Amino acid sequence: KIEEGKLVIWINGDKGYNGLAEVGKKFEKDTGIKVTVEHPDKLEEKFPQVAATGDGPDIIFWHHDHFGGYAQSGLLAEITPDKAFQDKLYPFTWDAVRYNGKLIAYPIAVMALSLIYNKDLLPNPPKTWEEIPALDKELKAKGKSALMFNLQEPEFTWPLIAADGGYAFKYENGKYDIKDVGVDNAGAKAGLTFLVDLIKNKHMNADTDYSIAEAAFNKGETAMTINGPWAWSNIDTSKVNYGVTVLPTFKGQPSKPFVGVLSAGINAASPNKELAKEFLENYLLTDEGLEAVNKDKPLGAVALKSYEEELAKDPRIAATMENAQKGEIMPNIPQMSAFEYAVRTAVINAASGRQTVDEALKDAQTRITK
Repeated sequence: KIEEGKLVIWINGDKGYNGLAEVGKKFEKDTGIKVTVEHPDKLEEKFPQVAATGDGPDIIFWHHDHFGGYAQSGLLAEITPDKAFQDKLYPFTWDAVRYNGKLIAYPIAVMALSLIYNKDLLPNPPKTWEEIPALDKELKAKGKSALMFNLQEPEFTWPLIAADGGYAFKYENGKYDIKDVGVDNAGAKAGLTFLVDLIKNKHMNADTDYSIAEAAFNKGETAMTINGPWAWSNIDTSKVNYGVTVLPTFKGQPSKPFVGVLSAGINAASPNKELAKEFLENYLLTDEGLEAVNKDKPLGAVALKSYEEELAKDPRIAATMENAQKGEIMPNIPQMSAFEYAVRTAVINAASGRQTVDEALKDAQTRITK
């Protein structure tokens, strides 16, 4: 069993744990309650094992894409933030922490791909995908390419595919319809066709992966790339004069990247559910709380409006949130793994020529709906 009278928190060591501990001292100072933070290896794997025997931490911090499986095994307690507290965070973040209609976690930070460009090569990045082909011809006359990004993982191409209508699973009334998949509709085919055309016209090469794109970009060979916050440090050291901005639109509609939400859940077996709620709502999810974490280590875009507005003075963090607000929340249901294999394959086959956009997406849809 979990000891009553105190709080034990688990969070990955790459996050600001000393910060959370700092909020913990504040909490103890205030209430006299002890708060201890631990960061075990493979904690996201350990949690379901120890929580299943009625043990583990009171609170667990991790990307929401793992909370669906946790809730599915009843490993998380239903949280009870009232309407006023909920209105303190961007509305879209709450959709990432709902399990079959029930809120099962507090969103903390938001992640999503943005458009990264070389300010020297491109003082004014393109507002649309449509204008990239001609921009590439212009730049190639100077021995540079317009854009390069990972074409081997679905996360990087989906923003364009979803712009005109593609989606993973229909989400309405707080829930997903596992039977409504939009992988082979006109919107998706339009986006993939445009991606394929770029390749066909030699603006991009179907073989470009993550390593190749970063190399080209950090080396000043290509004017733009698509990647998340986790890639910035590597660019900082390349000394490239880079900027981060909203993704290009397609057919007048915003690209829609998948959004990841760092969340804090309460162990279903925790006898300290009330202390956890007090800690999370009134200590961590405040400007002072988040300020303590961020300082120890960067949080990036946060879900708390008031503090997000402060961090947003950094155009890169503001861009992450803009792209996230226009993005598609990453579904946490089990079928999402089928979508990721099916779509990775379709994109690679359409890109290589092994399949037409029509056939590749037709087979993916069928695969995901089975």
